[PDB]
Amino acid sequence: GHMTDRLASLFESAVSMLPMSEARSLDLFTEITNYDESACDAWIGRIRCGDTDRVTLFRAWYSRRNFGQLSGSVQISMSTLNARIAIGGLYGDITYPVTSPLAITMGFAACEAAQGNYADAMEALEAAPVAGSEHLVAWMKAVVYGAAERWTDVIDQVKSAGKWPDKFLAGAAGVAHGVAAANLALFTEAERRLTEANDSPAGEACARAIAWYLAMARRSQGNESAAVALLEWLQTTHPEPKVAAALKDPSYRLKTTTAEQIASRADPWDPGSVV
Ligand SMILES: [Sm+3]
Repeated sequence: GHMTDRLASLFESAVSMLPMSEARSLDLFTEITNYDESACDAWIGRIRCGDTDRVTLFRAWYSRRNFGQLSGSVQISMSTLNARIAIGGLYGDITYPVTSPLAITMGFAACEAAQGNYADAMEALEAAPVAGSEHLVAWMKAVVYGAAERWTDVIDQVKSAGKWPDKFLAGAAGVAHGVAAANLALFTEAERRLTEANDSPAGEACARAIAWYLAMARRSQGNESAAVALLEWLQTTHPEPKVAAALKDPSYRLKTTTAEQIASRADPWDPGSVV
């Protein structure tokens, strides 16, 4: 009624304000969600303004049946907001544009995986058909399983990646396959897959995991000068405390597991529970 008109006009203003001031747009999108917690489009607006609080992504997901309703009442396509969400998990820095509820699903699953809410992540992934986007769900499962160190389940999800349309995501999948191999002490396989994935369109987005796991594979095989060369490259290009630490200490090694060990977990989601 009166409130509908008010929220419409706040949304329209928020979108117009985006090139001028994300801070002011945020105030307006937040004013909408304060009055209507179900206003999916305004939760997405908040994400666009740099609000990636886990609750904001949860709310966008929870209100997903309202996607398009508020923006639609002022004739704005949600694609015009140019909101993006994180979907790379541990493998790389990969974002995806929020142009449909699929994006929200993927973002929510990645965020839940990061928080350790794996069943909730999986349940969101399986809540609806994916309608020509099977590879995207497989990718997100690889993210969720990887977060829980379920390396054999990662491989199950990405082993088919040669047949994916999206060559970027097929490349990312090769990184996941290589990381999973390394964590299972399949170091030669890890080196082949990570080297190939490095040539793909995902090589840059996944540069950190690619170099780290190559270095760890080389070190565990005994090839210390290769490991050091990769870690020196990392400290130059993507410096990090654990890279500095690994470069200074040759006993710094990847702790690996096996299919049998993963299967013996009292709780498959908990790498600490190996019986
Ligand atoms: Sm999170």
